[PDB]
Amino acid sequence: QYIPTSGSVLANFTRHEPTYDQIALDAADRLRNLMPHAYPAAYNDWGWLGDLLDSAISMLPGVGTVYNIAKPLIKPAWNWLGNKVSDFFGNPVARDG
Amino acid sequence: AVVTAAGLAWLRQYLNPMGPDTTSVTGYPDGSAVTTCIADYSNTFNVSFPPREALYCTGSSSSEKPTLVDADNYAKIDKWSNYDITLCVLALPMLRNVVMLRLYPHTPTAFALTEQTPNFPQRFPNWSVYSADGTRFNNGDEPGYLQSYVYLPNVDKHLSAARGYRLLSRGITGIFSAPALETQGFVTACQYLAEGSIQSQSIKSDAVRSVTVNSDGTVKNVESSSQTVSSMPRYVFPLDGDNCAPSSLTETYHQAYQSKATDGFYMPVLSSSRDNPFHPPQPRAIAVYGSFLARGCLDPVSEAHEADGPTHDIYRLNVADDVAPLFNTGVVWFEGISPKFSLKLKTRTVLQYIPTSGSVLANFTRHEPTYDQIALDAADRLRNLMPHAYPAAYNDWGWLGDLLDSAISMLPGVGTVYNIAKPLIKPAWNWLGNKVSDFFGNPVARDG
Amino acid sequence: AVVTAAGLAWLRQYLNPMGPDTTSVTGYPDGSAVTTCIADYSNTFNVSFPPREALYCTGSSSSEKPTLVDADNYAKIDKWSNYDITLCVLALPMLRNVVMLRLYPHTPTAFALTEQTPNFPQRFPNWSVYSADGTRFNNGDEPGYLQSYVYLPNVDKHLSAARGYRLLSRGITGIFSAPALETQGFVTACQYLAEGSIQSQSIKSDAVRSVTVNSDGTVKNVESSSQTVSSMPRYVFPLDGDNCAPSSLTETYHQAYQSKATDGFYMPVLSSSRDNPFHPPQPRAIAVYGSFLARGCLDPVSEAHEADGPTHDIYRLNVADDVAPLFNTGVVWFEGISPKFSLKLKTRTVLQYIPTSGSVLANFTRHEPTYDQIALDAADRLRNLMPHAYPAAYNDWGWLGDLLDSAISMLPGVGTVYNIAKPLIKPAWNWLGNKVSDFFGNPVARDG
Amino acid sequence: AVVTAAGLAWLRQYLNPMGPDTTSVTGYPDGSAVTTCIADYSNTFNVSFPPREALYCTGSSSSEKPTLVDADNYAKIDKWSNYDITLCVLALPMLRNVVMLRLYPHTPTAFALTEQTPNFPQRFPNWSVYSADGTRFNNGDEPGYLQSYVYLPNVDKHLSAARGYRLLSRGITGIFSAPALETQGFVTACQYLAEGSIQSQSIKSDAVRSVTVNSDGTVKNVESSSQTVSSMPRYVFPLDGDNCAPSSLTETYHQAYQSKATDGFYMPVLSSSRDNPFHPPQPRAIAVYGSFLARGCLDPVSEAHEADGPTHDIYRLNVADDVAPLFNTGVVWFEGISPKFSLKLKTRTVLQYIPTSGSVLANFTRHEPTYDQIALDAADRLRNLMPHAYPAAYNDWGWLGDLLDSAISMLPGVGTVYNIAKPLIKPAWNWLGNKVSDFFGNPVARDG
Repeated sequence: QYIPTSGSVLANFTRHEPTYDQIALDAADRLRNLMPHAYPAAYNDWGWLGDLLDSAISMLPGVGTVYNIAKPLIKPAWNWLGNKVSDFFGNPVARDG
Repeated sequence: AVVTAAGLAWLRQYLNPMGPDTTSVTGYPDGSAVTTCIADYSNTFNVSFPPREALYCTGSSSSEKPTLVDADNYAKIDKWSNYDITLCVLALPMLRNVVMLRLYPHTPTAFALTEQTPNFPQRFPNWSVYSADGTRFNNGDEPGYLQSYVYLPNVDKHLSAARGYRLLSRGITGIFSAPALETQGFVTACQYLAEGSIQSQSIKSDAVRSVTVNSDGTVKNVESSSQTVSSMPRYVFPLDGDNCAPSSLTETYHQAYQSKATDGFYMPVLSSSRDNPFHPPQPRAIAVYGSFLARGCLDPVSEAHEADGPTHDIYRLNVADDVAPLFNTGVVWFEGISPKFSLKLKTRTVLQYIPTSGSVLANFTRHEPTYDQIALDAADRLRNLMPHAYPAAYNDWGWLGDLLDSAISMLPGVGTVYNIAKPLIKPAWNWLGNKVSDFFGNPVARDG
Repeated sequence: AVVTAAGLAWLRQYLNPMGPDTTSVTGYPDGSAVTTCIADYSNTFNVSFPPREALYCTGSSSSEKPTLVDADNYAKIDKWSNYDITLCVLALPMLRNVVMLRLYPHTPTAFALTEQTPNFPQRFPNWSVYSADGTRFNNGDEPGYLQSYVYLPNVDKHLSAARGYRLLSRGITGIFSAPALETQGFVTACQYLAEGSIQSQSIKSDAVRSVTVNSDGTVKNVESSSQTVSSMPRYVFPLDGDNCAPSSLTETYHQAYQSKATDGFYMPVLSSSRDNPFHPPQPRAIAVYGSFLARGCLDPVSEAHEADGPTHDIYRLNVADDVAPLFNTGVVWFEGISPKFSLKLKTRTVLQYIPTSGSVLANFTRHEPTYDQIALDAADRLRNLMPHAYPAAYNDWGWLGDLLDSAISMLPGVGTVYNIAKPLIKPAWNWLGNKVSDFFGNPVARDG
Repeated sequence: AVVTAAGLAWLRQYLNPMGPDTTSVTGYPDGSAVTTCIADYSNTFNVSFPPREALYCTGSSSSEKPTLVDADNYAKIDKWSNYDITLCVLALPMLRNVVMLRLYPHTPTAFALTEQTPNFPQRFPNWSVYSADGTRFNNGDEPGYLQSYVYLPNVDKHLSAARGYRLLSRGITGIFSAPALETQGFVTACQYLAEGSIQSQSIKSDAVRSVTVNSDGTVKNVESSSQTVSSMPRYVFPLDGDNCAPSSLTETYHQAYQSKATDGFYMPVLSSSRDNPFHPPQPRAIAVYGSFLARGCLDPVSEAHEADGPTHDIYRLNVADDVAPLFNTGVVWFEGISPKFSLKLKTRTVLQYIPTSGSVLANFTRHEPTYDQIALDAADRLRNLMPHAYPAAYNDWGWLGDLLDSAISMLPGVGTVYNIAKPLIKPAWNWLGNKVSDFFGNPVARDG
């Protein structure tokens, strides 16, 4: 993100929509220590992300919770070498690439 | 079956480019499925009667020598400054050179152009003088008018680094001011489609017919090159110069805007087509169609006179640009205004790009292509209803958005979910007599 | 959601220009919101075998000397008058010069044109002779056919004083008569879109390669101007001349009209597009595309032979006009008719103008711009169903208006309020065998 | 209110030309009411690294002497064969010359073309060599790449004997094979509209300015023919050569296809317009727009420098053809593939003709003109959703026909009888990582 200076090129491409979300920041801070450092090159578009990992980590911050229980979170096993890979919720990850 | 938020936002920014509500830019709702970068250029210029240092000659004086400043012929232009003047602004669909300004001692009968290509056309802060007899001006002639181009350099820089472009919307605002007790004058504005095209004019090739008397190698070279050929291609605009006088425009177009000069103007330039395809950048020399003089083969003539048939004069502007096709040409006249006027021109041009790889535009990308047929149909329908211009301060129209757009949204086909929104009545945009009624009969009291 | 009265009136006048019901003229239903003047030109001409006083030569005889009358070569044309002749009428979309007439001794294999520009093309009462070998005719050659143009002068006068125009509808009627016991012959008619455009043909520039032997100033001017350049721009029509023979048209187009010569013809020329934008008047020289001879770069060739690639012959008509774009080209043949025939041509051309200020048209103004999307969609849909021509006396079709227009009006989208109007069946326009059925199966007994 | 069988068949053959289900050919659903003949051309070519006997020079060596084979410069091309190569295939909308093949030692930064017209462009089995410095190659230079054209002769023969034509559908399949342990490489494919037009480039006419010193007949012929004129008209394609590198296409277009080289490709070329009118055959020399160098009148300049304004380089291909307007241009790159590769190209081109009388096509006639507005609207809507290419073996898509066509068939307007067919979700065509999901979320396991 940039703050354009006056009369600069960036000034022609402006997003005037500043949003505020404390829950997202807290969730990112919490998830910092859980996410793996890297994945196989073809392992984009993780199924467990977004509404399972983000949700299941979203009630823990404080008690800022409206949905009681989303999904219990289990310790994943990212054993890419032996093909015995399990995601954050125990679902096996068959090699798709 | 209903309009989306993106379609409504595009409709707002296309019909009301300078409206305060329009803050974020949105792309054309056609689902182009390409990486696009939307650029919004807002520019402000303070035009007034130029001083002598900003005036340049267009005649053969500045032939190879660059622009020549006026030399003590400025007395005649001061004589202009004694009386009331006329100020024309012509917004052709050129991307660069958003408008062309012209200053006249008095209202002309037509929008004339010089048959000879002017030398060094000047950009806004500088002007270029043209003679009173409709020819280029050298020092020592009789000045007829001043002409200038309002240039946007960032548009040029970004158009260089783009594989395709398309103009999304354009608006021009004309906030007018003058000293107290000098607020006379009238303002007229009108848009109309002048569909230009790449054309060549018929020129005559110089011939070599020479029955020589050389000693022994007398070739007698009668090489009759007196044939009509085609000049270089140029983008020619069918701008009806002879019918661009303010009175003609007022009589012809019903949606033309008229008011007192102090009201200024606010012209949202509108497209004339329902589709807005991307086009590759291709600058080309611009020219304006004139009128033919010799009838030629318009009457039964010989084979030899077919060449000098009806040939329309082409007025070269000595300016190169790439135009936005199917966009209206705007023209506004300030007649009888004080010579000590001050016009604050504010232009907003928002247009979409397809960035080339490794270019600057690639760092500012909107990966959200939306599709909305209803919005496009509504814009096409509204094209013929909206006024050509408004007073400079008449932004943020109440009747827009959920009354005009809605009440025009069920008519397209029968793609209707809401039975009746609001009956639409013919508005009366009588800005001169203050009896202004909007699209739904609600009176418009002067808020500016 | 329903068609308006103005839309229906425009549909009637566009599909049935010469129908007796159509009395008042209506504009294009698009809500153009401009001051318009609608002009209706009805003209009648009595064509028959010309006398000698109306015949003129086209060859180099009339090069600078004006039109040369035929000198006792008229005996050959009387020899034509001994047997049965053929009469072609070709209605190009040109505004002036509504039709081109041609008289042949016998049916040609194609609609040929001369490679050399004819001298002084003649307007209707006068004809111009062309040789039998497909070249221009000088006195003392073998005459091949006669050609004439049917000119509308009021159209020219009004087009001069107009800022924009658009053709609304055009119809041509061919009431045929002949002496009793001489009513032989057949009539064929067909419309098809020949989308012309402004094009230039590739011509060769004459070069000056001169290794002179001058005393001391021997320039040795080898100025190789043998380059291919572009001729003057002309409006070129892709008229398939080689495929305009009557048999070819009958085989190709299903809606082509055929009948006995005594039935005459009535061709309402139809548009090929759903939109009819205004255009500025711009007369230009007309020409017709031919066929290429040298294949050139259609095969792997050297760089030098790229210039003589596939170059299509362009046949200059030595006639200037402005055309109505997207309007069909009509062509009708009277084959094997008596040489003592008499054709009463009746043309009706109604077209809209935008008057210029202080012009004559400004005194005749229709300030009523209407909008009707349903009518435009219905016309677009009906474009492919209507026959190309009818017998000369078959105006005022019963099935039109509230049966055909209605029964085609619910199909566009679903913009329908009346559930079922009338099922539409495929008509059989077998005018030759008298077994004619209309669009709804109702037989058409001969009323004329 | 519902799609017909003919409309569905046309939609299938237009979206999936090489699908096994498509067996019979169907015409364009517009009810043209003309006699038409539909021709389907299926061709197969086996492209691999050429031997020396198939290589020809393009420089001045083959100026008037026909194609010159390479003379022991083939050692450098063997040096190419030592490492991995790049293979581009460019499918312009030309009817003949279905694709252009190019072989590079390594991936270029752009799709360059030579400023000088090549000599004797070679058709597929033969190639033509171009130098590494972007110029034509003579024997003894440094070879840069090989170029070839894939020619369809039956198309030429049938186009000769046709009054009108229109391209119905076109598909190109690229089955790739290589020796085991040599299956490296990537394949990219992309379509985009490059709307060509008939244009002329501005050339300079050679002048004769000669102040002679002849004895008595000293004409002093200063005939300043140094004017800019227009070259011959050519069909010019705005192909963005500088932005045709694989990475640029991948970044720009969302529907671009990427995969491993072994997957091959299958590109159904799609139209860019909702209408497909017939056009008369008119072969013309093809050329590609380049980029301008001199800014010219893009800046305030003198009258003399208007001539050298922004003039875009035009690259002549020395190939003549008639193009299919409004059809996308396809481009596919095989990067880093083994030099011992083998590409089986399979092209299917189905197009409609209007036979001329007494021609061969007249013996093969389909007298069944159907009309289907829903199919045309559905194709127009689907234009922006379909991927640009698929793996070579991914024909017979399950999701097509009654799921994609149906689920897209109620959206056009409200012309709907079946309430809900199937919700449509955004597919993920991630062929590289094997995580491919169709238009309805159903995974696509690799079946080939």
